[PDB]
Amino acid sequence: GLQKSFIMRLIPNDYPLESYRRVSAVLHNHTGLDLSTAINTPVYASASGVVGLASKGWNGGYGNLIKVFHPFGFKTYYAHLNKIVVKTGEFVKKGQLIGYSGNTGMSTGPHLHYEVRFLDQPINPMSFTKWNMKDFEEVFNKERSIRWQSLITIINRLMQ
Amino acid sequence: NLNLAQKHLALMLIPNGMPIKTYSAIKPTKERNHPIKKIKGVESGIDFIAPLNTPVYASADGIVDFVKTNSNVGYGNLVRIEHAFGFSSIYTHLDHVNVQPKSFIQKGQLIGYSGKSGNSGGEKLHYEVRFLGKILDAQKFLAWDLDHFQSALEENKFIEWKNLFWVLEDIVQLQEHVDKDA
Ligand SMILES: [Zn+2]
Repeated sequence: GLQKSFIMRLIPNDYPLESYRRVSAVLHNHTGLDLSTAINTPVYASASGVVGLASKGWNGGYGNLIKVFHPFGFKTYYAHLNKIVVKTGEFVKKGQLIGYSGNTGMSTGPHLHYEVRFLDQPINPMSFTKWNMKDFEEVFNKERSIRWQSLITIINRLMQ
Repeated sequence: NLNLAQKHLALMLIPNGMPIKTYSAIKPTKERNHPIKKIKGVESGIDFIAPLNTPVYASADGIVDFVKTNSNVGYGNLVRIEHAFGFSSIYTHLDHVNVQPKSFIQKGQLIGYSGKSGNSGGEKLHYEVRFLGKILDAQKFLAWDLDHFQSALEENKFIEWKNLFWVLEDIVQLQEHVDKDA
């Protein structure tokens, strides 16, 4: 109900590039997700939060790197960017423009590198990218290592 | 001026209020020997002078990222909670810890009991509120509530509060029964 949309503002979901949503309505790393795309494709936050780090640099081969910190231990990483349009400490919405895709850092060809983390631990991004309003059980089905019981109950009591 | 839903949501997700209910005084930690650095004058949150085994409560929703128990040096027994939007709270010198690392936390949930463990200088709760690891004025967060909503908005050197409430407005919007039909 109201539950669904609320949860999807705070917990990362969907593709962070538009043309991968339009299609979905893409190869795995070890670990994260690489999405090949031309330079300067817009990159959107998959949930609301704070920009934990907008780092213009080599960042171990990530190139230009944005870390978004989400509620309840979730983080998203957006790497190989051409430009970053947010600063460290800035608050962003779900769907907000944060950067433009590129080929910076250690990259064989232009693409977005996307990770979802829970407490600095990588988790399968495909479980969150294919999570959406229609396919709503999917992240609970496919990602059992998260204690969704505790989390959903807490998120509900916000709504009140 | 903000709506009530923004205010309420903010007070669930960002540290506010009193994490200990019984105390006889509140004192900046700057005025005693710092628990780690062992000297005065370090900008480091606050101390509640309080009796041993007073319950300590989480000042906002979050997740526990770090716990020390069975410690008698420095901060002593402690809990650190990671909150939404880059904030964290720390609770130190505890006699007992009730929560485990990686557990989700609700505002007002019991997390421990105050003590005198570590370089405490006596029975007290030591308390810090941080934003992306940077030390803030905790007293502004203590005094913050629905009827006195300005108090924390005064700590604005590192924090863009208008930006935060615009993001919060995008969340509370959804309680209206809508939208997005092409
Ligand atoms: Zn890559």
